[PDB]
Amino acid sequence: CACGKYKRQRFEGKVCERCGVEVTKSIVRRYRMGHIELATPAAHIWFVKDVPSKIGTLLDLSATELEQVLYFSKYIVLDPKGAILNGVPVEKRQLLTDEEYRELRYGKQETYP
Amino acid sequence: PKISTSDPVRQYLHEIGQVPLLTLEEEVELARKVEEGMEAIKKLSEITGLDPDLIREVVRAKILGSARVRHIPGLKETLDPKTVEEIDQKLKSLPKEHKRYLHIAREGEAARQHLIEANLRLVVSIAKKYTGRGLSFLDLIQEGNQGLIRAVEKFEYKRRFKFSTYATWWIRQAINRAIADQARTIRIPVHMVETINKLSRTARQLQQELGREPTYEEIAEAMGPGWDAKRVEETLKIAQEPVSLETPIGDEKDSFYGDFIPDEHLPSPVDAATQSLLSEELEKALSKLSEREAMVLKLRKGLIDGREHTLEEVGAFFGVTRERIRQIENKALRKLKYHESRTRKLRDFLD
Amino acid sequence: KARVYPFEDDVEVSTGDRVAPGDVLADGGKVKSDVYGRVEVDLVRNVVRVVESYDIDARMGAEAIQQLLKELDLEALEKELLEEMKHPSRARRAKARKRLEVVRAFLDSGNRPEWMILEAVPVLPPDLRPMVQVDGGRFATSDLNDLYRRLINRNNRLKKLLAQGAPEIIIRNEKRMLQEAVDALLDNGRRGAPVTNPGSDRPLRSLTDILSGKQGRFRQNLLGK
Ligand SMILES: [Zn+2]
Repeated sequence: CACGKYKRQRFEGKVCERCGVEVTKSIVRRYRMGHIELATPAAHIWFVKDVPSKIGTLLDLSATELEQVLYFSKYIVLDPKGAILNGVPVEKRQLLTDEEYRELRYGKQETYP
Repeated sequence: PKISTSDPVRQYLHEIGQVPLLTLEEEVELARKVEEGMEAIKKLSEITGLDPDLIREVVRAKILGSARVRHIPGLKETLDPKTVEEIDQKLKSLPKEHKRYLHIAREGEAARQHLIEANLRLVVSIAKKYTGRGLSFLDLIQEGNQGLIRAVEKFEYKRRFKFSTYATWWIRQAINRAIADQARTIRIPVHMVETINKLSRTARQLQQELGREPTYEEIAEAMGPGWDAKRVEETLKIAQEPVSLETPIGDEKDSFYGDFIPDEHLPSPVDAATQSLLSEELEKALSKLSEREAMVLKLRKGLIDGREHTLEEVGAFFGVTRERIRQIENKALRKLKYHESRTRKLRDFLD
Repeated sequence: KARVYPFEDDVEVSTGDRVAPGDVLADGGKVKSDVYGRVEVDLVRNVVRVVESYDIDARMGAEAIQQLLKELDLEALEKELLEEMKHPSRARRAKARKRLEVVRAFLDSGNRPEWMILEAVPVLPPDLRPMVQVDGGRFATSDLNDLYRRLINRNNRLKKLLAQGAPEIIIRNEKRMLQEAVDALLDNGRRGAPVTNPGSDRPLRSLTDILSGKQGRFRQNLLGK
């Protein structure tokens, strides 16, 4: 173990109480996976940049559209109701710019010196 | 179609869009609204009895949360269900005299958002200076950005300092601290980045002062009081990159540094085969012994620990202790020499 | 572009809520709203403003995609695409049927499309991306570690900013960098390579290169024991 409480192999398979380390072969270090939990999901690049983008393909999104949402320059809708600028109510998908979003979910304001 | 590939920085430099025109008047008002907010949250947890940090969480939730109420709150750490409504329905069901503190608290958290956004440009201009020092420009910006959050947390408007040049400090702090922590593969203490940076400072003078690159003794005298030939050396060792396993070698295409590094951990067929036989032949050796005796040596070494005196205390679990176990070792070891001198099995393992 | 609502005594809701049409607003419920908006509650001038605003759920980045991929009913898409077989003839057949080749392959395997999005990035066992001590008290190590580091760093920071309830603009910035960081790890250089700041402008070896070798490949070669 790390701290050094256990050796010999006599204790084969016991996780240590102090140091938290399993007592096995060291070779196990070339085979044991870890992970990292992301604060926000991230796209696997193979399923995006390999063409035809297997996800884009699945959603009816061209590579440039995909890029835009996936890398943060256009919002895509999921549930709406809104209907301004054009006057046209926009629906379940299709994307919008900052000023489009910040006019819809935030309103219309203007300050004057 | 590889058009908008490397936007990142250009992209983020659209917060010109968020109107940075912050008058003293607007700066103060927002700052004031932040403070009065922070105080309200105290008055609140004072009246409700709830934790102040927990309230602030709920106030943040009702302002930011619409698509910001996180769908994965760290896999059941923060609770984003109806527990927020329950809190808000508590606060909202307060009498007028106390309920006003909720509205103050909401304004405050709304004012924080603006006061931060207003000065994002400031961070960029400060971070612009720290580039190349081992950390990506964008990383520096973000690192500095939290410096700016903290600056807002700390700033008191009653002392009429210019928020700009105040926050300035906190931004600088978070950046420098980030560099000391994040820049190096093998993490190092801060007062050690200090010194390393102090050495590569003095190397500059001592080059041009002398003409030649200074000896170690040269650069130690210059360093000051705790300093030593060995110390300069032993330090610079620590100071290095370090080397990439994936570094190609001479022929470039086929070989890499890593290819040449040999495993010295795992035992090679010859090694392995030995120590396995050893185990077998030691057993065959100490088998023909007193069972009590055999364990003595197995507990003096044969399991795990040197046992300078420890075994001699807990005398073979139960038994006569100390200076009478000293005698057993002797006779047990000497009992093996009777056998070994005759049947030479163990002799050959002494390399 | 708002709607003011004066009030005499009581005032339900507080500044920042999403309301209307016709929602309880103030005074025992005497004041209702009219149009969808965002509450402002004027402390001093006794009036609550409702600012013209819907509660749109429009999002950015992988979080947005993951959702669409989760809600995607493949059973129903398969039927729906089979219903475009030579309906606009050579036009939308030729195209929107290569679309079906995917749908079908997913259906036959039983793999949720969602899975293409990562929310837990796996980590290669350390022993084979080691940190060897070489001559001179200097070290040799795989690039992966340095790719992995910077990713961890950005994730952790993202946690803090979210925990801080930072402005969504500086959060986007973070999420952008995180996405990139993940890209850089998995398959580096499909968007302008990252390098070790000093050493040289040598691009860091990603997993993808480490697997197959960047040399187009897997031939060429570099192949033998
Ligand atoms: Zn242990």
